[PDB]
Parts: sequence; structure tokens; C-alpha cells
Amino acid sequence: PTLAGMANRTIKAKYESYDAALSLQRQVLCYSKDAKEIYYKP
Amino acid sequence: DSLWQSEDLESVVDEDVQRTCILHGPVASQYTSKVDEPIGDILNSIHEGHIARLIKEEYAGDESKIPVVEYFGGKKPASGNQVVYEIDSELPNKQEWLDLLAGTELNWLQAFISTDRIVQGSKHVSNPLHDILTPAKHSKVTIDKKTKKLTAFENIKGDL
Amino acid sequence: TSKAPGTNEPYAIVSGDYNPIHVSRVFAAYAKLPGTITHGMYSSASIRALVEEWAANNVAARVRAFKCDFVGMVLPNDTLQTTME
Amino acid sequence: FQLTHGSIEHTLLVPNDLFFNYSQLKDEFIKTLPEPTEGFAGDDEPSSPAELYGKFIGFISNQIVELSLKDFESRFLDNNNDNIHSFAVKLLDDEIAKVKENIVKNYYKAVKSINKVESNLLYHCKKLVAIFGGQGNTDDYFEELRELYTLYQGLIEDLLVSIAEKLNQLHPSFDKIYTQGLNILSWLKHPETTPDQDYLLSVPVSCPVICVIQLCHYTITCKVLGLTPGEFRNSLKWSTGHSQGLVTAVTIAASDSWDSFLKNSLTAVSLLLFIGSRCLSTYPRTSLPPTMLQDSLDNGEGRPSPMLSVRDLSIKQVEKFIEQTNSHLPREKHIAISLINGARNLVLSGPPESLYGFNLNLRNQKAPLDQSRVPFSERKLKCSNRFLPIFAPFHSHLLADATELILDDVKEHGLSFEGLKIPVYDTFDGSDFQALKEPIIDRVVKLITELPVHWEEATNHKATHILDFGPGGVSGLGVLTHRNKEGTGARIILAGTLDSNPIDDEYGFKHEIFQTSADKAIKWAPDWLKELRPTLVKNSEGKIYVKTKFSQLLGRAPLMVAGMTPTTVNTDIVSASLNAGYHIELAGGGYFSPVMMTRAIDDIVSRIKPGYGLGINLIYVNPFMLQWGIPLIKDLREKGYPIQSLTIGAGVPSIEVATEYIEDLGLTHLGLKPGSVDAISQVIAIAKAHPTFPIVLQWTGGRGGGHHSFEDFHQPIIQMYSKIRRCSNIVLVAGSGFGSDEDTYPYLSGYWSEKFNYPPMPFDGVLFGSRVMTSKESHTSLAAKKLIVECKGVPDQQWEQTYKKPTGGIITVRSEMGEPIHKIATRGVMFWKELDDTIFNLPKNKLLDALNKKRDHIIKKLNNDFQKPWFGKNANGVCDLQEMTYKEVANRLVELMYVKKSHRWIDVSLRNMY
Ligand SMILES: Cc1cc2nc3c(=O)[nH]c(=O)nc-3n(C[C@H](O)[C@H](O)[C@H](O)COP(=O)(O)O)c2cc1C
Repeated sequence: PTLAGMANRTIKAKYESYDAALSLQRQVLCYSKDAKEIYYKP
Repeated sequence: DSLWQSEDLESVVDEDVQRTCILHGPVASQYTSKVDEPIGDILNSIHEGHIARLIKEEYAGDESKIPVVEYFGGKKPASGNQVVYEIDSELPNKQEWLDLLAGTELNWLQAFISTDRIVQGSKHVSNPLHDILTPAKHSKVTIDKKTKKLTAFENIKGDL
Repeated sequence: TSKAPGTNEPYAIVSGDYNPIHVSRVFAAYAKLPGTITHGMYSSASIRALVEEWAANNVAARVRAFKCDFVGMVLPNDTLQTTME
Repeated sequence: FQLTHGSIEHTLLVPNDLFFNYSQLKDEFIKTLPEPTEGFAGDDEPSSPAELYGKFIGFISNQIVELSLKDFESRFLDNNNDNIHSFAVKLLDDEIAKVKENIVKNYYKAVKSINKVESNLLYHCKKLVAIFGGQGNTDDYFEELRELYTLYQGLIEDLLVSIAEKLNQLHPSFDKIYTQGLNILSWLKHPETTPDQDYLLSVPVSCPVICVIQLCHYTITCKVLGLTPGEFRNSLKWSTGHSQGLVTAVTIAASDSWDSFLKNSLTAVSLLLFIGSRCLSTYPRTSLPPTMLQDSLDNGEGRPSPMLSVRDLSIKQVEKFIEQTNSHLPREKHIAISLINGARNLVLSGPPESLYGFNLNLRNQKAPLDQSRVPFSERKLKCSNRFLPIFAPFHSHLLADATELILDDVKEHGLSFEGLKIPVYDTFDGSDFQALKEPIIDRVVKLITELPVHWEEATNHKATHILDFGPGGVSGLGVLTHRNKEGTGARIILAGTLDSNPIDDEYGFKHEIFQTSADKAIKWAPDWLKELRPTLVKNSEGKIYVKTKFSQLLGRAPLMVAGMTPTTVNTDIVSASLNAGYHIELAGGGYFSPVMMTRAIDDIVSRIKPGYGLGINLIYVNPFMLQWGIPLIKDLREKGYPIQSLTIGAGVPSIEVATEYIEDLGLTHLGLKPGSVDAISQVIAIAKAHPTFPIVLQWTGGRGGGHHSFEDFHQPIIQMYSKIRRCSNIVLVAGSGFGSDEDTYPYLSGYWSEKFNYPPMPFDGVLFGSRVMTSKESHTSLAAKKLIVECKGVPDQQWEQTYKKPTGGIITVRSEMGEPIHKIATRGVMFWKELDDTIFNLPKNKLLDALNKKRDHIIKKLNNDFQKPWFGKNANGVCDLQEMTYKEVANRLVELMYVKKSHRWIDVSLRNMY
């Protein structure tokens, strides 16, 4: 997850209050780690 | 054991203050400015300043308006001429009985009854009156006048 | 849980489906079905409300193909335990 | 007669034929009573003889009833005949609320017409103020009206019936949003018919019902005292209301004789019905995403609502957060200040989703944390925000478009409030509604829908007695405004519920309004400016003293010198400072055994005049000090020494330790200086355990001193003063950076709290620790005194940045035990700070390696900068202790342990070591 991490810290640094106010529940997922969430296999 | 050096500086290495540690308050250092003045003088200055503020504000600057008592003290924060009290055993509260005997005015007998301690040559021991005037059953007490005298009677050998 | 309405008149009025078996007692009795059963379309819409509420996030972009089959029958004032997975 | 059930009975003297009839009614009554429950802990089993009497009279209420009434009143209601509530709560305190309310109900069923002026201590001495609660005060509000209807049937059944007809007639007027109706009588009498709490809480329903609760409480307060509304209202100085209750306030101001009171109630109910219906129609609440409420719930939050209450934050901080959320939301789902219940209590209106995003932001910014070890200036802010039980965003732009519709609908029904007798404080602007060009209803509707509520400004009262008639009760408006007016002399009475009075007796209750004895009927909240005013007094000799709760006990000025291990261990400083006539506590820190402490005490006693008294200061951190000092203090007290006070330093003792210190050793008062909010709570608990023993606090903010339990000097004693003064024996003195009359008089007179917008908060005394160092009596060295004087000071706001640099020549250094000490930034103190920042903070393995690598440098620094030099040094050259001949070791010991100029050793033990 080279891009997932930097997208995470981008939304943290820039879109944290935006996500809070708009009630946007961003779910950053990477095929390497979060494959269960990708395939909906909890 | 770093605190005594500031008191005894004649012993530390070369009597240099910068080597010694002195405890002090940053907010009080502005007010602390004068060298070698009496502690009584400092506290007198503070008390007299407070008295000046109070006399100017709440008394129009007149000292005659200050309430006067014979003695100032002995009052716990959590608190006619011819009278006769017939003490019983039902429930005479010690505090209430002593207050009634002491009276309202801040006079010699008020002090001498309500005070809980007695001084014996600079020695604070228990007040003998809180023992003598303690509720018994027949310690009838009588004050002749507001500032004249007091007497306590008992039915000794069946005679008051 | 979804609860069928006390009466089928409001749904009949709004939807235009004036089938008497839902509102009139006499027609249901004649039809031999058990009482003024609620509209199957009311049931579908009421449970698709549950889908739009829980499966989505009140988001209208998620409203898409919704198949439904009225396998059984529902009476008025009936409490129905919906289940979706 | 033998009316009894279990081990309780009541005797009634009945006439003969009346006795036969009473026997008939008695066997009929026991035919209905339940069996004893072996404790009367059941439901219908009476738990008192008069509870049984009430059950009996209530049974008859379905010639003998008058006899039972009169006998009950004579036996139990001693002059409190109209005050059955007082009896009910007397049972609650001495002899639960269900049976108390049941006896109240039975009595009120039994009474004839109650048109008799009750002597409620002149109805609380003729300033009487009537506040009405609003929406969101409580979640299960409807049970309040349930109990009200069930138990006060004879008084407000007519009103409830009138409201039911009024609302069922109001629905045809425009329209019914009411999926389950609004027939309140059917809901009340049939519990099954009532819908769920969500539908009850829906605003078009709930607003009429909250009006019902308020009007019912007002009607009860009238009928019980036998006061017509036209004259009860006259008894009130003024009246107002919260977000919703203001309409009831203006209506009560418009009250009149009972026939006109019913019309007034019609007006208020119709207005609230229109407000609720129009507001819901304009902004109907929608489904709420379950994932969103689940996220809210699993972070210690309630169900989202259109109003979000935030506490422990200022309007400015809360406003900045709303501006962030609004900037990132569109205008139509914005958040706006709905109402300002106080300085640290706010509620914000808007969509539930917008307020959920708001709460996400607030949770991100807030902290859970045990910050006691963190400086106050850099401490994260705490807050407890939650959504109120409401289903409408009142006081927001969302309902602004409902306004014009509400007024247009009002104009059709002739609704108009013009003849207001008492003032009605404007809920937003604060002024009286009487002096308004626009219609009163127009202004009030615009208030409830659009404008915010500055609650404190609205209730800027000048009065002594306030009573809340709204919903919530303990959770209602009265308790909320009591916090805002704790110390201003305002007594809040919750005239909407009967319950056991507060364990601290802070706000009144229905029992308190209805009491008749003028000891519990007349209750005034503490007015700190008046009851703790710094007074003056004069002695027979003419000396002027400052009479306070602290000076009164000591008999001398309320200006003490606190205990000091370096500064207040000398015999002379204590003796002469005492002879000046000011209390000083000799510190034990310079004394390491009872023999030294006894010698110092004996020297001071010999050097002070007769009739005098000193104190002692003991540190609680070291158990050795306590175990050798407490027995010594007890011994000296049993001898009769002038020891007057024991000041326990950093660390308030346990309850058992305070108990034995208060009883075993006979001190006049116990100095119990805390250093935190929790420590103040421990001191308060100790004072409660000993309500009669004086306990001087000596609370220090940690801004100045030596060992400072770093806090702010203002905030802890701002939020604990109220809880401190609910204790007859706690004496409040505080130091921490006082050195002059200019900076101590505001604290003495209580004006220091005006800047914080709290009531005046007078202090009994003040302690001066750092100002008395330069005093001639102190034996601190003259060079040390010069350094103390030449080091400048620091205003209060800038004290707390002393951890980083020498603020005014003083810095904070870590102790051997880790406690911070304020020390003047000498070269030695700066070396201490460097070491406890760079070396002592490292782990053990890193400590030793760093110790060597920087030992090469520390040996020099100790030689040139610190009290303790490197012992290994010889004539200048750095050497280790191993690089040392016996001759030069002995020479160094002479040089460093024996004073040449004074021709003596520093200490006999050092001489023995040599
Ligand atoms: C040199 C010094 C020593 C102190 N020693 C003690 C002590 O041993 N025990 C204690 O409880 N407080 C001690 N204190 C705290 C003082 O009792 C008092 O709270 C403090 O000096 C108030 O500071 P301020 O006058 O600058 O506002 C000490 C203070 C100083 C300045």
C-alpha cells in the first residue's frame, strides 16, 4: 500500500474536517492487506 | 539535602550564591523587592493595606464605624442581669449550656466560659471551666448582673 | 421489524390500487381470503424502505433493481420480522 | 379504633353510630388492603401508620371521611395541613416516592375545597420568580404528566380535560400530522393506548404536553395554597421560560380568576400546538442512517438529535467549531447557536447528520486521560457533549420559514397577549415584553422558532426565590440555572416534582414551596459576598483586625506564613514572626528526629510571650516524618504546649488519618493544603466527617512556592468554591504568589471572580511563603536574600512557562522523587535542570553510559556550578576518587566539610565521618 497510506495521510492532513462535517466515512483499502474488506468476506 | 545551603552559605565552597539552590515563587518575586526588613513590618504592611481598603470601601473611611469587641478571637467558624439555670440530665447540650452561661457580649465572662483552653505560663492546657460547669444534674448557676458576677450552687448533703 | 398498517385506505388512496380485498370486508369475505389483508405492494414498499434505510445510508443513489415475491399473506396490524443478508 | 396492617396502627375516637359506620368501612377497607410484606417493602403495603391512614381515607374517597381527615391532620400534619408534600418528604427522609405520592393523592382526594390562603412563610416572604422549562429537559417526560394526572386528579383533571378538547378541536383547524392522535386523557387513563416515547417526543405532540405539565404545576401551586392565579401571579416578581416555556410564562403573566385562567390556558395550548405542528411540517425529521447512529453510539454517545448539548466549553470555542462545520456544510444544513444555557453549557441546533459530523469533529479534538502530571497551560480540554431528547431544531434557520405561517395561523384564532401584569423577561433580548411595539405573540414565536437564547442574559434576575415549573425536575431547568446562580443568593425551587431533597441541600422542591414552617419554607442560598464579606473589627486596646472566618478562629490577622522546610525551620523566624502577631507554622523538614523538633519547639516557646500559640508543618510524602512527628505532637499537646495547628503538606491524608489527627492530638485547626481538585474533594470529605472541627484549607495553585503541585490558582478554586463553602468548618485561605495588599485584597473581598463572571468569592485569609524570605527575621543568607530580591517576577498568566526557561529568574526542576520544585534559576539550579532533562530521565542502562560520557563534563560543572563539587578534585585538577592520596582526601574533607572562617565544622556528623 504505497498509495493507500499517502491517501490516508492526505485525507488526515487536508480533508479531516471536511469528512467530519459532510459525514463522509472514507474507507481506504489496499489489496495487499484489506482483501477481506475488498471481497466482503468478514 | 539541597535545602540547607541557602541558609548556611558561609560553608558552600566559596560562599557563592549562584552555586546554591534557592526555592522561590515566580509570581511572588515581583512583590518581593526589599532587603532586610522585619517580618512583622511586612505582615503589618499587608494588614494595614487591607484595613485601608476595607475602611475606604465598606465604612466610608471612618474608624469609629468599626464594630468594637473587648477581645478578638476564640469564635469557632462552625458556629437578663439576673438569670438562673436549673441544669438537668435529660439533654442540656454542653455547648448550648456553656454559651448561655457565657452570654452574648464579648466580655470577660464570655471569654472565660466559652474559651476551650487555658494558658498556664505560656502553656495551653484544658479549660478548668469546661470541667467545673459541665452538666451534672444539680449545678444550678446564677449571674448577678451582665458584668457583676456569677455563682453556681449544688445540693450538697441535701442543701443547696 | 415492520408493522402492517391498521387500515389499507391510505395506501389504496395514494397508490390508486382500489382492490376491494384490501379495504372492504365484504369483498374479502366473498373472495374467501382471510380478512382485509394488506396490500402486497405495501409490504414490498415497506420492506424496501428497510432496505433503503439499512442497506444504504438514506442514499438514493443506491436504489436499483429490487425483486420481490409475495409468497405468503399479511393481515393488518401484523408485525413482520424482516431479515436481509 | 384499630385501623392497622402489620405492626402499625392508628387510634380514632369515633361517635357510637359513627363507630358502627366506621367499622363497616374498616372491614370493607381491609377487604381491599394487601397482607403485610414483612417490612412493608411491597407496592400497596403502607409503611407508616399515617400511610395506612391515607390508604383508608383514599378508600373512603371512592361523615366518617371528615373525621378521618381531621384526625390525620391533627396527628401528623402539625400545622402543615395544606402541606402534605412536607409530610411526604419527611417520611422519605426519616421513614419510597411512590407511597409518598400515594399519601399525597389520597389526602387531596379527601379534602373539600382548598380555597384557603396557606401560610407558606408568607409564601416565601411575598423576590418570587417563575421560570418555565423547555423542550429536551428529559427523555421520559410523559411519565411526569402520568404521575401528575394520577396523583393530583382533583386539582388538574379539569385542566387536562380542557386541553384534550382544545387539542382535538385544534386539529380540525388546519390538519392532523398525528398518526396516533393527541387524545391525552385516553393515553393517561389507558397505559396500553399510549404510543411509544418517540411519537410522544415528536414536537407537535410534545409541545402541548409540556405546556400541560407547566400549567398543571401552576394550577397545583394555586389550588394547594388556595391562591387564585390572579393573585399568585401578583405575588411573583416576574416570570420567564426556556426555549419552549416562555409562552407559558407570558400566559401566566396574563392569568386572572380561574374562569379567565382556563381561557389563558387555551391560548397557551393553541399557540404551542400551532408552533409544534408548523415546525414539524416545515422540518419533518427523517430516517437516520443506521451505520451513522451506530458509529455515534459505539463512541460513548447517545442517539443523534436535532439539538446537540456541549458542556465545559465556552461560547467562543463552540462557535469556532460551528464555523468550521458550517464552512464545510452547505447553508441549508448549517449549525447555529440554538441556546446558551451558561458560560460552559450550550446547545446547538441543526440537522442530526450535521450535528453528528459536528460530534465527530469534537471527538477528534477532545480527549478521554489523567492530565494531573501535565502543566495546566498545555492540558487538553475535556467535555461531555450529548444530544438532547428532542425531535426538532428549535432556534435555527430551519424553522425560520415556519415563522410567518405560525403568525398567519395565529391571527385567525384571535390569539393575542396584551394585558401582562408582571414583567416577562425576553428570552433573547432580556427586556420586558410589555415595552414592545410588535405583538407579544409575534415576538415570542419569532424567539421560539428563529432567534437564539442567551439564557443567562434573559434570566439576569434580581431576586431571592426562583421556581421552575417545567418538565425534567431534577434534570430540568431549575437545577441548570442553579449552577449559574449558586453564589448570587438565588434559591431555586423545583415546583414540578416531589423527591427527597438534595443530599447537599442546594435547590428546593415542591415540598419547599409548600412548607409552612418558616425554617424549611424560607431557605436562602448562600450569598458569598454577604455571608463571607471581609469585615473590620476593633479590640479593647483599639487595634483594628480584619474579621473573617479565618481571623475569627485565630484571634489575629488572617495573614499567615506557611510552612517552609528551608525558610521556616529557624527558631527565630517562627518566634519573631509570631511575636509580630501573625500565625506561622514551623516546618519539620529541617528536623529529622523528635529530639531536634522538640528542641526547636522549646526554643520558640521560650522566645515567644505568654498567651501565644504556634503551628507545625509536616510533609505527608515521607512516612518517617509522620511516624516520628504525630506522636511527638500528641505528646507536646498532652503536655500543653502552644502548638495550635498542624499543616499537612503535599498530599491530603486518608479519612482515618485525618480522624486520628483531629481527635487524638488536640489542635485548634488542621491545615490541610490540597494541590488538586481531587485533593480538595478529600479535604471536603474530611470536613464532612468532622463538621465541628475547624479545618483551614491553605489551598495553593502551584504557581508559586517550592514543591508546587502545578495547577492554576483560579480554575480549581473557581469550580470547587461552591462545594467548599457547603461546610460550616472549612476555612478557605490560599497563597501561591501573594506578596502585597494590592494583589491580595481582590481575593479577600471576592472581586477576583468578576473577571471570570462568577459570583464574588471572598477568601478568609492568604498565606505568604515567598514574600517573607527577605524578612530580617529569616536566617537565610544575605547573598541568598540579595539574589531573591534581584530576581524579577512574572505576571500570573506567564508563570507556567517556567518549565522551559527562567521565567523571572525561576525555573521548575525535578526532585529525587520526581515532584517539581520552583527554584531560582541559579547556576546550580540550571545545572540541576540540565541534568534532570538530559541524564536522570534516561533508563538505567543508558543512564550509566551517558553518565560516563558526560561525566567527563559533569565533574567540571559540579566544580563550578553546583552546591556539591566533585570530591576528587585536588587544587583545581580533575581527579577521580581513586586518584587521591589519603593526605589530600583528608585535606579535601577539611576544605569541604569544615568552615575556616567560622572556625567550626558544618555538622558534627560530618566531623565524625572525617
Ligand atoms: C522555600 C519554600 C519552601 C517551602 N516548603 C514547603 C514545605 O516544606 N511543605 C509545604 O507543604 N509547602 C512548602 N512550601 C509552599 C508554601 O507553603 C506556600 O504554599 C508557597 O510558598 C506560596 O508561594 P507564594 O507566596 O509565592 O504564592 C514552600 C515554599 C517555599 C517558597
